[PDB]
Amino acid sequence: GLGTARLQLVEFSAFVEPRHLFVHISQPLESVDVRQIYDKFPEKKGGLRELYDRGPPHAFFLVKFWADLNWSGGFYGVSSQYESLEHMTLTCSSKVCSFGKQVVEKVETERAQLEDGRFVYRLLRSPMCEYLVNFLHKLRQLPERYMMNSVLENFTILQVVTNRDTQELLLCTAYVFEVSTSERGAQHHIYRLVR
Amino acid sequence: AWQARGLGTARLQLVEFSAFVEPPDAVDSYQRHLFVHISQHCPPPLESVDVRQIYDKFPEKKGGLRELYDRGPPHAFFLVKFWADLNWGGFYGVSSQYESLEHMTLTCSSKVCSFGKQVVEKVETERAQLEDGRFVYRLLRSPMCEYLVNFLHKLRQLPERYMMNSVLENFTILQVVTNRDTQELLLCTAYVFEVSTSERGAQHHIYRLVR
Ligand SMILES: *CCC(=O)Nc1cccc(Nc2cccc(OCCCCC)c2)c1
Ligand SMILES: *C(=O)CCCCCCCCCCCCC
Repeated sequence: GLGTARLQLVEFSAFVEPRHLFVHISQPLESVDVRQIYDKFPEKKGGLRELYDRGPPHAFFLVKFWADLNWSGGFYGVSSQYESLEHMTLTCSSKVCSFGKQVVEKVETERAQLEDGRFVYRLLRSPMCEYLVNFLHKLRQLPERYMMNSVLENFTILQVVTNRDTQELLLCTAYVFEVSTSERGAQHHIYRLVR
Repeated sequence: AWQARGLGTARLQLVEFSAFVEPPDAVDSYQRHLFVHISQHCPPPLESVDVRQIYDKFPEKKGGLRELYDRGPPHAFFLVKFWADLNWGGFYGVSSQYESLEHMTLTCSSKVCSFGKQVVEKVETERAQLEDGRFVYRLLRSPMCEYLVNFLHKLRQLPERYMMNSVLENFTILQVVTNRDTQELLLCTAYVFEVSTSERGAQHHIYRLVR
């Protein structure tokens, strides 16, 4: 699963409704060397290189998305649902990167809620960046999915989830993107990152 | 009249804004340099500028001035013209404080734009802190992201003020403060820039954006 003893992703969708899901995770994982994807994110402070060093290594995951772009709007949303057995306040940083430069950093806070003898963190129907909405509307124009893939090889997201009070890193997920077909809806493959 | 006297509405007032750098020496004898600074501690109607005149200086489609102005409310839109002081490996930071009569979760987006295209964007949320009968939203000492720090380091090495001014002619910043829960826009500030002259520190002029 995508998670640690301390925090687990329970669900993630980005979608549009005027529900079409561009990407959806509902909840022995393969390994990939983090060195392979250093040049996908900025090398300054808050870079994958210097984040993995600080540890803990077991908290770093890669998610590859085959996004469904078959659907001017519209409400454009992200929904995330995390859970834990300990009571925490989360800070969720999302850095949208184009050619390894950060073009958007979005910083959210979510306080734990008690539900069925576990703590849930609901960041539901958060409005998508104006930048992603515009990018999506242009991406959908492209005549060929090989062109959509060419444009996405340079487009990445890094989401760092911290224990607010302690600053302890809990989850670091790198996201990479291609496009799926219609008959073959959104798909993903979650990997663990190792050095 | 109900025309703004400062940068704020009845729902949300800027208290203080500043971009600064603290030299490494700051730990020994404290000092900070203000690139720009707005203080509305203790206060005539503001002047008006037609938002159409600056459309092409900001991004387009979703979250471009024209669409933001279209969604409204029209009284929440301001233009700040900064004369930045560029005469100073330190700490580059941004501090903002807003006040409200009501309890809200604010979302704050800052969009750095070059020739009118979005380049770099920072989005933060701040929950209300209830103090002396009113709520305060404090976003103090946000690290300046590395694009603005590289930009400042380059701009300051230019041989001539007129060249700094020509570069800054195509450098703008759009700030949208929304009620995170309801999505209603509270405050939209467009920033245009020039250099000030070494002996004059940072200065600013605030305008109402009209149409
Ligand atoms: C570098 C991207 C980023 O994070 N920018 C950022 C972050 C928080 C707040 C702001 N706002 C802002 C608004 C007006 C002026 C500012 O700096 C002035 C320096 C430029 C003078 C030439 C910053 C931006
Ligand atoms: C910006 O508003 C922050 C959003 C951060 C999470 C985005 C998750 C991925 C978006 C899915 C759509 C991309 C398909 C190419």
